[PDB]
Amino acid sequence: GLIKKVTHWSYDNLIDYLSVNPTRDEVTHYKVDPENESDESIIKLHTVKDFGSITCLDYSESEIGMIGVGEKNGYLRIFNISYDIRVRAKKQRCINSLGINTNGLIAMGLDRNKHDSSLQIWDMNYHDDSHETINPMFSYCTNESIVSLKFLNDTSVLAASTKFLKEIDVRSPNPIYQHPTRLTYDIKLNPFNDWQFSTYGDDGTLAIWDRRKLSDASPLLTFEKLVGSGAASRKYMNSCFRWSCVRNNEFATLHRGDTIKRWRLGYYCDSNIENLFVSSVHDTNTMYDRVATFDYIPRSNNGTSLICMRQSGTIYRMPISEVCSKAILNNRNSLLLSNFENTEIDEIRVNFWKPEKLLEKDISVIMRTRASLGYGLDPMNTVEMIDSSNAYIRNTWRWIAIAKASVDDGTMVSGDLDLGYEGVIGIWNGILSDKQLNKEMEKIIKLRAGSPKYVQRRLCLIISGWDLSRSDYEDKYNIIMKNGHYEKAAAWAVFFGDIPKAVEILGSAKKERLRLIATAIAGYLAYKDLPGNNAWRQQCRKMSSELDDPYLRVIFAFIADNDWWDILYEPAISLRERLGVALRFLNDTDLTTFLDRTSSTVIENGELEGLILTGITPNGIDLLQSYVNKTSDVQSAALISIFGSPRYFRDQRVDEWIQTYRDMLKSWELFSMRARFDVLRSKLSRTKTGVLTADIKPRQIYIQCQNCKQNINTPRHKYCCPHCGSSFPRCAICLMPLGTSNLPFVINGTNRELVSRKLKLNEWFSFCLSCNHGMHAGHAEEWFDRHNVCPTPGCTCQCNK
Amino acid sequence: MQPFDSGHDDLVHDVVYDFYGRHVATCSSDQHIKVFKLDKDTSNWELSDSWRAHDSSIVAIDWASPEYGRIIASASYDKTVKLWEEDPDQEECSGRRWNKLCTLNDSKGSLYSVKFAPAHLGLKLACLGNDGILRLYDALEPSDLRSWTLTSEMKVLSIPPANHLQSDFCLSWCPSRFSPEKLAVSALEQAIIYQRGKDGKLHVAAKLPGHKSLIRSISWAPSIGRWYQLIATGCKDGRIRIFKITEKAELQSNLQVELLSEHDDHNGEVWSVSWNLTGTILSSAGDDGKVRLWKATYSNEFKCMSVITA
Ligand SMILES: [Zn+2]
Ligand SMILES: [Zn+2]
Ligand SMILES: [Zn+2]
Ligand SMILES: [Zn+2]
Repeated sequence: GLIKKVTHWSYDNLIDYLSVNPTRDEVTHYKVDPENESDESIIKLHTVKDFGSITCLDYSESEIGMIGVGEKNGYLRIFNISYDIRVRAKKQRCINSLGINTNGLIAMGLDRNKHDSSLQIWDMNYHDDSHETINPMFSYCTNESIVSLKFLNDTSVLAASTKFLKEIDVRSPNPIYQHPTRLTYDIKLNPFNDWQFSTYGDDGTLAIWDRRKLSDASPLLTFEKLVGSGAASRKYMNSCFRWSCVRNNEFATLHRGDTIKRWRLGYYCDSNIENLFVSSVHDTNTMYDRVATFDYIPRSNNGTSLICMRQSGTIYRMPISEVCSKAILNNRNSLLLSNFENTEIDEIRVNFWKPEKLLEKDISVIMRTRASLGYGLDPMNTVEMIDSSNAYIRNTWRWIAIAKASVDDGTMVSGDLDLGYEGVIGIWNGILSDKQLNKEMEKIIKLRAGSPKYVQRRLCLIISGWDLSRSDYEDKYNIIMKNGHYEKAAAWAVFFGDIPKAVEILGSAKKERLRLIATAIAGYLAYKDLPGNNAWRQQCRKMSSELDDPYLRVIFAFIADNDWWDILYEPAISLRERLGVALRFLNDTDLTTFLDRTSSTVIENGELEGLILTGITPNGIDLLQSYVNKTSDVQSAALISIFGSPRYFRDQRVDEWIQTYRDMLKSWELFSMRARFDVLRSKLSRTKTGVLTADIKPRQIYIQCQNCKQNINTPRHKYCCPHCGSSFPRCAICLMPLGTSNLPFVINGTNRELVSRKLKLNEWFSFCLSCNHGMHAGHAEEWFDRHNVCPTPGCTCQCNK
Repeated sequence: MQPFDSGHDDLVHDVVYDFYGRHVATCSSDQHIKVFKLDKDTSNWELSDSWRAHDSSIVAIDWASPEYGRIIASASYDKTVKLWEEDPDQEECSGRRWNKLCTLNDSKGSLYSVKFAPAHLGLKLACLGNDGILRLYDALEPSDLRSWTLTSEMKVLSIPPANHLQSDFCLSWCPSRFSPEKLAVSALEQAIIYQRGKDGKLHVAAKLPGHKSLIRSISWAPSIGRWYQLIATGCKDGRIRIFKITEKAELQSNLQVELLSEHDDHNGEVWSVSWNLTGTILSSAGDDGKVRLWKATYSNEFKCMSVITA
């Protein structure tokens, strides 16, 4: 089976193809449309039968239809598809190879005969039609067996014998070179570079050559046992190797009739001859097995399809899939896809899951949107952001707002005690003396019993934000009702024990379902004296089991079988509201057990609502580390940590989180938010004494004084040298000493508040780092709007750009 | 999946983002580097500059850290690494927007991967070609960025690979400034984690096992603050191996390697693997024409997600 791609025959987009059946009997002329992948695109045009056994085939590029077909019996038949003449040599022998040139010149490769040439080149225009034997213009290679030949140009032919590899020019009676090699079968010129050709041998060793290396001699590449064997023994061999006509430095090979390996080559010039090496091999499984030969179909946009002929002679068309070579992500969750075939690059922006929705729901874009909206700079602003647009984040930022208000108002600052951002667990579990800790806890309550540990309960109520009065309870009810959350107000009323107040609140609501729930809750007040076990209690238990709203589930589960342990163990409600009833309506014998179980749950689970219990202690840092391990939310971890991590202790994990969040803010080009984060870190590192503990950015200006040649940094309106008192170096424009505000003039350099800020910003200290010449900011802006050189005499430095 | 045509006349080999994600640089076998920018108004990828760089196919380019300027390195098959600095006082789409800085001619082999070091280690660089030699170049002179001095020169492979056998080399730095200097180096079928010892020389620190065939891509997951380092690996097999690295003679700290997961979903060769900014999404491309995204749900084990066909 032979498939031979034909160019320069069709004026349309179609590509002509020539085929030979595996029994070597007929020549079929095809026409494959490149843009249609169906099997019907292979159009059969004509079939020329009555051939004995075809050993070689060639076509003429200049004249459409002219096809030369050689045979093993010795007869070359030149005919047309789109006359018919049989020609032969003087001595009849097998035609191994055949080549028809563009200028009508026809060559012939024959077997070994001692009295005749095996490379007979002649023109058909000077052939006598009365004789079968040819009269060759040029004869070469006597007593040899030319097994492959190819026409490089209009004059030279690259012929291959059984022991040599020749290049013969018809204008000279001597071959140009004769390189001895055993890989001399099926010469294939590279369509993108005529200097590179490619033969193989009897053992299957393919070799890509260079003609300049042989002319001057090693092969440029060699592949041991890559193609089929039996080149010398068998005359009817399927070409299982094709050069790429879609792009340079590529070839395809056929292996076992199942896979096609597209070997992509790389080149380097040791400095015109390029030394080749194999860069990548791409394997494509065939659509059908038992493929003997194949050929390329070029498509648009550098596409590739392979017309394949099976062992049974069936011809089918198979596409080459677009394999992605690189899928790089982004800091904006943007995916960029590069193919191995064409040039264009695919992009999946952010604007089995969908790709866009999966990239939109990742935390790398959630953190970016939150940082754009100003997340963490003020906890009340975070709560208002979340409430206007993942409910544990709102709860932990509400607690952080409460604790920051307690610290900022001096409720925990006063005394010989820190107690700053300390959780419920640390207060309840104790830890210089027991009486000393008791009296410093007492002085906090003596600033704004019935239990063995009563002051600890008061401090835990202060930390958790659950020390509101009855009037404050009614105010909180009104505030919660004002947002439309009637269920939350009813839950808050039940939490404080005011069940009739919950009945009143859920009464006169805006929903019929809420009114039915209010009637159900109202069916308890006369029922509290009953022992129970009613069908109504079973109805309430089933309703609490089936309801989706967690607050109404709390109410219906608490009303039937009125114990507090059925409310303060679920994770549906907030831990702050759970501690609002655990510290208020429960006794100290089981409170320590509840606090221990909840702390042990939230430390290893990594819930942000555990900061009620642990605070911003090192155990809180462990909780945040588990949260980072579970969610990769380093933004919330950093903004939580900076409240107390450098101020009260020091650990490396918080430094890692701060550096990572700052690098991510730099990568999103949110430099203003990074600076706000830095000033928030510096503001929150103030201790009770007042010493900063933050690792602030170090000084970058160390001005040398001109009068004393010493450092000025070893005056809110005028800066001078501390050693001698001399002023700063003068401005280059107005010759006034720099570093002084309130100049006698107005620097009007190149909404009244912004204008005044610009005017008072124009008189600053600006200088070039290449020529070290100082200016006012407004003076430098006004000077470089008209000029491009430094204003000092004798300096040539374009400080603008 | 909106496509934009980059304009190369041949196969686009390496596409890399910058730090800010608004610039992409594409290198190809037409010996050209094209830098594209994303306008905030048009919201489309427009070409900034295209210029001829090497005498062979450019196969690896990388951006430097933005605190050192605008530097693009470029590795090609002509055994050279060229450094490209951008002068903003030149016209776009002119070929003179990016000025050449240096040529690193020390490589006796066609280079495959170049990755810049993280910014806390300096203006370093890494090289890996078909000679088995890992080369590190530092810009120790602050006045001019044209004198890049070779500092480290290891030998990943004993002998260079043969002319006719395919080979692949990939590099990956550790982007953590709270850990010693590491470099994930992939040989043909060997993956090595290096460390900078107390003597100032690179030492073999750990070896990622498995890897029955060629390694196409190595990607270190970004250090978000977690206590374990993650390395993703795409092989010539269908395997996407994710290694969990935990860190605790002449090395600062020893480190252990645990194969977290191994997935055979591609049924081909995993050509590239890449991470997100936070290391939560793993993008892998294979010979099935599919790009698969991977995430860790309910545990540390990575599970598949959206599959994008092309
Ligand atoms: Zn002085
Ligand atoms: Zn001035
Ligand atoms: Zn100057
Ligand atoms: Zn200057």
